[PDB]
Formats: sequence, structure tokens, C-alpha cells
Amino acid sequence: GMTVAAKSEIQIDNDEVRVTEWRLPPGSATGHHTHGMDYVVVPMADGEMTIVAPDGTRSLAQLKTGRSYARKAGVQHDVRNESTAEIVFLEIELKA
Amino acid sequence: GMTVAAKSEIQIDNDEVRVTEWRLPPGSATGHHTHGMDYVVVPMADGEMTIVAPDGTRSLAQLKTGRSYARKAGVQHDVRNESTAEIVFLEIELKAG
Ligand SMILES: [Ca+2]
Ligand code: NI
Ligand code: NI
Repeated sequence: GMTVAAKSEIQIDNDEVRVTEWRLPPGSATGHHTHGMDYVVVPMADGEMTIVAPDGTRSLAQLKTGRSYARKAGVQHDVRNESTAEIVFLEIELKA
Repeated sequence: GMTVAAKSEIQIDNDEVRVTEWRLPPGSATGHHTHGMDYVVVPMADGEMTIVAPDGTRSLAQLKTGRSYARKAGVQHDVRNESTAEIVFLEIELKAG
């Protein structure tokens, strides 16, 4: 298939967190997925993510290196890189 | 005093987590503190971070951009910048629970 895959590396997966480094080449996509845990995103590169909602509507979100944000369990989205730059962020999922 | 204060900004703080951005200018220190929460360090820049143990001995943590690591509640240290470059990292502390 033509869709380019997002790359992931799990850096930590202990009793507190699962930390995954995500790298999205230009023209890649995570595919739609569902979040089962609250999480923090730490962007490692400046960029522009495309977020596709379950209904197909689309939004762009700016990532700024070192500017973290928090999200709750239940988020459902496809994250795509429609930009010319590799997107890089760490996702820190918050375990119980 | 001649030591420069470390700078901190709390980016996120909620019932599950606290995320603090630490910026240490050359010649700065956090001051000795203890950690009451397990945490994760995310270095935002390569650096050499001085860690002063309770016994006064020092070591130089080798921080690599984007290479996170985990630490346990109970850590007691002063962290300093004796290098020529600003040190920057996020610290992500987990709440109970
Ligand atoms: Ca624990
Ligand atoms: Ni996601
Ligand atoms: Ni500390």
C-alpha cells in the first residue's frame, strides 16, 4: 500500500508511564487510533500535524519544540504528516 | 549570591501529572531538593549536567536530546550547570494514585 507508516520507539514502559518516540516522515500517517490512557505530548521538532477526526474533517495543529500539552483517554484520531518536515514528538502515556 | 538561580516553568499540572521545563544558565543551580514523585527526564538539548549527591561528591550526567529516562521518588540532589551551554530539560512527575 502507498501509505507511509509512522515510526515508533518505546523508550520507557514501567509502572508509571509508557513513553513512545514518534517520528512521522513527510507523507506518513499513524492511521486512526484510540487513546486508552491520559497522555502528555512533548514535541521535539517544530512542525504542523494534520489531525483527521472520525468523521473525516481535518485540522492542522502547530507543534513547537519543548512546548508540552496534555490529553485525556478517549481521544480518537488519525495523525498525518502533510508537511515537508519530519514530525517528531514523545508521547508519555499515564498509567494507573 | 554568585550562583545563578535555575529557571522553571510548570507547563502542565493536573491530578495525574506535572510537567516542568527547567532551564539552567551557565553557573546556575537548582539548589538541593528531594523528589517525592517518580519522574521522567526529557532532555531538550545535549548537555553535561552536574549532579551533587548528598555527600558533596559530583558527577556529570550526559544528557542526549530526546533520550528520556526514568527516576524514582527518593532521589536527593542539587543539579548545576558548570558548562558553557544552557541546559534544558522537561521533568515529568507522576501523582498518586
Ligand atoms: Ca512507582
Ligand atoms: Ni494519538
Ligand atoms: Ni531534581
